[PDB]
Amino acid sequence: SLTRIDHIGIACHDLDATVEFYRATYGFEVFHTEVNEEQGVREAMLKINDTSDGGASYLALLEPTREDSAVGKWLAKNGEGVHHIAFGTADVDADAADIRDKGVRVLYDEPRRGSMGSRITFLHPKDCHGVLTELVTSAA
Amino acid sequence: SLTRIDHIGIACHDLDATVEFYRATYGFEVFHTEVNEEQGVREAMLKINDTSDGGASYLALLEPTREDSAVGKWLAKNGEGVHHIAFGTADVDADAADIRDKGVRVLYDEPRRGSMGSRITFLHPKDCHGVLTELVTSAA
Ligand SMILES: CC(C(=O)SCCNC(=O)CCNC(=O)[C@H](O)C(C)(C)COP(=O)(O)OP(=O)(O)OC[C@H]1O[C@@H](n2cnc3c(N)ncnc32)[C@H](O)[C@@H]1OP(=O)(O)O)=[N+]([O-])[O-]
Ligand SMILES: CC(C(=O)SCCNC(=O)CCNC(=O)[C@H](O)C(C)(C)COP(=O)(O)OP(=O)(O)OC[C@H]1O[C@@H](n2cnc3c(N)ncnc32)[C@H](O)[C@@H]1OP(=O)(O)O)=[N+]([O-])[O-]
Ligand SMILES: [Co+2]
Ligand SMILES: [Co+2]
Repeated sequence: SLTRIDHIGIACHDLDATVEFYRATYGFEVFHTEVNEEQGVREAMLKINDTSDGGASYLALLEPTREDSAVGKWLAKNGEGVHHIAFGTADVDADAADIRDKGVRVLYDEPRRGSMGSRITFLHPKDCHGVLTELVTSAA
Repeated sequence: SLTRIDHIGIACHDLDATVEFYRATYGFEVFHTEVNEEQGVREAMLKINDTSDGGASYLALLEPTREDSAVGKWLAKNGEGVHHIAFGTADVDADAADIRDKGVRVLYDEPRRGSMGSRITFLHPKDCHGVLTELVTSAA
């Protein structure tokens, strides 16, 4: 089952400038920074709080590594802003299989690598009332 | 200081249908339901997790009460999807005054009523890299 908000994915043109905006305005600091060449993003995770399921909630700031990527395509069309929401689970494989069985489009056959060794999948936004929705299991 | 993700504001055309989608797909149940005639919304809050600052993280599903509202204007232009993100604080008045002093546009002179007796204000999206950003203090 989905037991937390894991993160909010926020697309930006300039990761360093957007990271500085969050630090200067809210005092949020960088927890981790990772490039995912498969997904085509450079990511900075800012930890906001721990959660009651033992995990944490982050802002995931995302700059595209290339125009030909989910995030580069999205920024060109929409401008900077919220790109996706992510829910955490102890078993992304099980929860993804259960959602697939309800007729919601799951974008991967098997969960893929996300940041900090996590395993992730996505649900099609047109099946989720316009919200690109990620499911996350932490490596721990 | 901002100590949690308080909620994700998600705009929808039909609150009851979108509430049912979240229940049926993820098992999330309705924590509260409130109409805010000032803001022009009918809201359902779905609690996802408790947080390390003593608060909680919700999905706030929002259907417009009228076309002439922040959310009715937004849905007409953008379709269903994420409308805003909200951060929690023990002192929205203090934190809003500090952000005003950095030159980020605060939309209210004084925090206004949000759901469940909360006090809220908003930061202009064009000052926050495209994210409409709410600050929330719970009534408790
Ligand atoms: C590393 C990691 C991350 O989270 S990095 C995140 C970057 N990765 C991804 O986005 C991968 C999954 N995303 C996707 O495949 C794309 O978002 C979607 C499902 C494929 C869309 O694929 P498409 O090839 O169709 O692109 P397209 O723009 O045509 O999208 C088709 C339709 O989906 C809508 N759409 C696309 N992106 C969307 C988004 N981010 N939110 C809402 N709607 C979206 C879009 O508006 C269009 O509908 P519309 O005609 O009514 O406007 N991590 O650690 O968690
Ligand atoms: C009850 C409660 C709730 O949260 S209910 C939430 C509903 N309330 C609100 O949204 C009130 C605060 N919102 C606002 O005042 C509006 O979102 C904004 C700041 C005023 C925009 O006001 P405007 O009169 O200018 O409308 P307008 O569409 O012209 O907005 C002007 C610019 O802001 C952008 N914008 C508007 N809404 C946006 C949003 N939700 N996210 C991102 N950008 C947005 C929009 O794209 C446009 O830029 P663009 O030209 O590049 O596209 N609670 O308990 O927490
Ligand atoms: Co993500
Ligand atoms: Co709100």
